[PDB]
Amino acid sequence: LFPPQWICCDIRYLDVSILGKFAVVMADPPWDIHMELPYGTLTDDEMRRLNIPVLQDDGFLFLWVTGRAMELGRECLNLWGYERVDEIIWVKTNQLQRIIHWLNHGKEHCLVGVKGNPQGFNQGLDCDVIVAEVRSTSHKPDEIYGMIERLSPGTRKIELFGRPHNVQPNWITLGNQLDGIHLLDPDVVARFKQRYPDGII
Amino acid sequence: NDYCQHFVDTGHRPQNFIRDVLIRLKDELIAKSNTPPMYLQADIEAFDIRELTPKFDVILLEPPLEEYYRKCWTWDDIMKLEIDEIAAPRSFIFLWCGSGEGLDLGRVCLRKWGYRRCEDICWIKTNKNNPKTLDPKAVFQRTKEHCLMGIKGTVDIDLIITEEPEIGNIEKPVEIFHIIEHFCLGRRRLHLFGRDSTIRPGWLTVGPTLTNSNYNAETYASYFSAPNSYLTGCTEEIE
Ligand SMILES: O=C(NC[C@@]1(O)CCCN(c2cc(NCc3ccccc3)ncn2)C1)c1ccc(CN2CC3(CCC3)[C@@H]2C2CC2)cc1
Repeated sequence: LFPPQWICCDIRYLDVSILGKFAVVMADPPWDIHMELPYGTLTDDEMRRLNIPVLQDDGFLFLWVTGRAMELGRECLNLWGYERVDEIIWVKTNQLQRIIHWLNHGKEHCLVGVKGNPQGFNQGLDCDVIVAEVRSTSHKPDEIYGMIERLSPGTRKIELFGRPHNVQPNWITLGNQLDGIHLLDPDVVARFKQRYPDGII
Repeated sequence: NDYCQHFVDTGHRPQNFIRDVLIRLKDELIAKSNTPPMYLQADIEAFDIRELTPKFDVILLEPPLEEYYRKCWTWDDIMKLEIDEIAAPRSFIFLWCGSGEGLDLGRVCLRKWGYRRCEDICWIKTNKNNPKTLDPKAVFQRTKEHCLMGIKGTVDIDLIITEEPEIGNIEKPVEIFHIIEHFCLGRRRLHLFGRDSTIRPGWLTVGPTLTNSNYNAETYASYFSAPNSYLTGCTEEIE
């Protein structure tokens, strides 16, 4: 069911087995980056234990990383069964197309992992650099959804730790700041009721 | 404006549309402090790295990867280099990793040699003068290279933007030297797999293709004997 769907939840506790399989997974997790926390973080062990493996058989994972999550995210990627095969960087600009530790940071990193043997994707249509204006804090650029749609048009996708502005057609968004539960795919609706009969996780 | 859709439409990479892409006394203090250029032809595969002394404050490591040419060094070869044996206990490394498996295997190398990664410097290549073949595992067109900065022991941005060089030109942007020298990390600076074309004041260059050498370990050490042993490379010379 093409139109946007979402589930307000804590991704630590939701049973993701009810959601089926996805051609693309994207996650922007609250890594514990050993700094002061404007939000609740997930410990390294909780990140490792995320039930990412049930979400795909053949497809791609897009994993946003920063700081020491550049290394921890690689570990998680491999533990979950992915091989890292690309790394997208988003060059942050203003409206005048100018670029906004030891070095100032002009960019954000998104690892690209592959699992299984995906077939029928459009590899090589886009390049691995994104140039786009910064919106709110912690807000990724909408260009990534277009690159992902050109790479895998029309397939089912799931975003973890999304925010309400992230909800898109063909995507199911999971995040703890979304507005209730909104599901339209009948297979998902069935398994959700069966697994959560009283609508609580 | 969606520069990714624009790339799909026209072949202009999104980085083509970045615009604009004084610490001048620092540059002169660096120039004043720089040792004479020194360089040594050496087949690093067959060469006892421990002959290079004293231990270095900065190492720039630029192994010739096969992906640069589409004698190459594999990550197997690179990982077996004994870099920890020539690095000072507090020191830095800048490792050019390419854009493929090196982003992973270069991090393994860093940890194997005792460093932690502190910065990921991305060389972003524009194609303004020619709006690509693909590695089998690639999902996207690869338009950048990464240089990882590692630290062991106790003004610039992490981006370099230049036009993609002509095919077969394997040179990395000279801007990497500016970034490194502006950190003021110390004066014992080593460039492994440098070339005649990269030799530079303030640096010792060691590589197989060098046509001449002037390296002498005693002469080199004498540039850093007292009172000059702990200069950052960004201060005045001691009278
Ligand atoms: O965390 C975060 N923003 C709070 C939420 O609320 C919001 C909405 C869903 N989020 C959740 C979180 C959750 N468990 C967390 C939890 C732990 C302990 C107690 C309570 C809750 N379960 C379901 N959705 C998290 C968060 C996570 C990552 C980043 C940074 N990236 C933004 C980035 C994208 C480009 C720039 C950058 C990236 C590295 C490159 C910024 C903020």
